[PDB]
Amino acid sequence: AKMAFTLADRVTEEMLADKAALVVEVVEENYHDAPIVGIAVVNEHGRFFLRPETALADPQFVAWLGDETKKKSMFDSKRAAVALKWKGIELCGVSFDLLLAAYLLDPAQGVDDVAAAAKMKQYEAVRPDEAVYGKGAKRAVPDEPVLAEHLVRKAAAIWELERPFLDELRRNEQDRLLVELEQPLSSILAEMEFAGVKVDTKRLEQMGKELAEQLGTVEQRIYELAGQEFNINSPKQLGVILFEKLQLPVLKKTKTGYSTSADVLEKLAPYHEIVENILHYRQLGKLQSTYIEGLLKVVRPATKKVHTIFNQALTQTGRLSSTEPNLQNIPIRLEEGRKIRQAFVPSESDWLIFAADYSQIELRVLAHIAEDDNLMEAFRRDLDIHTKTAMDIFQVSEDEVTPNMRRQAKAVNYGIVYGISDYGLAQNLNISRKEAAEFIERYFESFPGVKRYMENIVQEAKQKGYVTTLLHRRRYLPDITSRNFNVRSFAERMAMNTPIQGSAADIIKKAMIDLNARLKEERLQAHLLLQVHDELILEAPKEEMERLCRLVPEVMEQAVTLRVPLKVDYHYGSTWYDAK
DNA sequence: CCTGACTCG
DNA sequence: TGCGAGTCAGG
Ligand SMILES: Cc1cn([C@H]2CC[C@@H](COP(=O)(O)OP(=O)(O)OP(=O)(O)O)O2)c(=O)[nH]c1=O
Ligand SMILES: OC[C@H]1O[C@@](CO)(O[C@H]2O[C@H](CO)[C@@H](O)[C@H](O)[C@H]2O)[C@@H](O)[C@@H]1O
Ligand SMILES: [Mn+2]
Repeated sequence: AKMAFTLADRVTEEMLADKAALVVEVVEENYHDAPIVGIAVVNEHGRFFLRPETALADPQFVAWLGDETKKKSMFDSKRAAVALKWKGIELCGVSFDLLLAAYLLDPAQGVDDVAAAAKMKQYEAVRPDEAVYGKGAKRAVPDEPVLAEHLVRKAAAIWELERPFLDELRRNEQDRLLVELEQPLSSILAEMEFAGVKVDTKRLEQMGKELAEQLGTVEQRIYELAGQEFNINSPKQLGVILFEKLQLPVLKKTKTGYSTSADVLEKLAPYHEIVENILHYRQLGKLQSTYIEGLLKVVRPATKKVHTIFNQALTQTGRLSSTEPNLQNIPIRLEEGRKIRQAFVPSESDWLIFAADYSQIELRVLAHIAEDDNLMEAFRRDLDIHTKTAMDIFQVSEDEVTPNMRRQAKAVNYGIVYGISDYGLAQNLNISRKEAAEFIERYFESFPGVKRYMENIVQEAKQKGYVTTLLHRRRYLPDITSRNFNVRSFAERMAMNTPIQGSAADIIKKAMIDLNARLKEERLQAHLLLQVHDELILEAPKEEMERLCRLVPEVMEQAVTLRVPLKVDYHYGSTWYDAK
């Protein structure tokens, strides 16, 4: 009662059925240009293991991999597709992805390997990757016999688990979410990641040289003001300087000691001008370590491109995340940091960068879901709640509202709708707690629909134990009925936010699928490069800008039909920076 | 390896 | 005492 399989030395016709569980093993966490250590195939005819050098050089196997009519069931097909792209091979026909299936059933399980998915169905005939490859410096590919069995067992699990997972997804009304959204999206993300984004290293490097000089100046200035030399990047050392040497008041403490957070330092500005210099130093230091040095470290020298990896099965709300490098958190709020974007350029001769951003996205989604008359009316009148809130908070006229003021108001708007307390708001706007409370109270008096929705969604979560999004994404909240006030409150706030942020994620994901389809149909050369939660970034020859200015906004705005209209802002230019 | 600092949505 | 993320230097 074990698991017999074949360790083939050549490709046979039987292992090329029109349906099978396929394992194309890429052990390196970052699969870009990473080695494929082994292949496994399980179908109606049997179980097979193939060495990469064998299978990938076989004309029939390569043809099979690229045959869309030959359906494959896998785990993390994007990892396989990309790794194969780097090997010059195209993968088609992926009909089921166990990773995405597990992710949709319950994001909280943190499924990261076949074994973890299998556990959801009490399937034991497979071991966890870590148990096979090892941890850290001990991580290595085992002897062929061991490797082969593992890959085959993972293929066997995928083969036996497909039906059970599709079954539970259907019951949860998430089967289409998988097959028509996440899986198609996965292929689109694979293309985006492989294409990469070109970097102007000469300019980036020059920026780093100049930035290093500015840092040295701010650094010395800080020591001068402190009357002592110390490690500014050490909250511990900085705390001694600020709260022990300079005697500044302690406004907050964490479990390790005095807090030197940006919020605390800003509140200390009236006492000593050293805190402002420190804030500036930390800003510049981050740009240098992360957006200059860190970014240069991941640039592929030969092409000057960076290839991020969009984790599609990680966030608890359905959003994507971006790693090594994270291209979803590149500076833009402050002018100094924003310049880093001048280093992100088109990959071709006379191409340009085109960026589209959903206007007040989650407020529009909230209007729809909460069905708040006043909020829905506002969007039907095409108003800007962020600007309006800015006008009130700063007590200024619309024309006076600066981009930075709107941004601060935007943070306030979402903080309030998502349950910020009067304490939190008073601290953020450094204003009276009573006034903050009044502002919040008044805020919901104007948007009574939103208030009741938030109260109802919390009660619903307590009764059902989970919340859902527009396209049926789900998130369980077991802590929602906890005895502990803190534990419970956090769960209640998740119930308030997840459905909104999650539905916003559903929308942009559908937009990406529709756009990719529209682009291909019109044979446009324009292609997606990045997704930044509620914005899409593309590159395309200058001649296509005219079409994009209409095609991109239209597709994104028509992705889904809500009670309120969806609006998209867009721009383009020679660099990401200019796409403003 | 952990915090706490910075970055973005 | 709003939510969701990732990377870095210092300990
Ligand atoms: C910045 C920010 C954003 N979010 C969530 C919810 C909004 C989405 C999209 O961000 P965006 O700045 O475009 O917001 P949008 O409302 O789309 O603003 P624009 O009209 O696009 O400028 O991310 C948040 O929770 N807290 C924040 O401070
Ligand atoms: O291939 C991405 C996919 O793999 C998982 C593990 O199943 O994450 C791995 O790869 C990521 C990208 O390099 C790393 O950030 C992560 O540390 C590594 O375990 C999934 O989480 C992800 O969806
Ligand atoms: Mn937006």
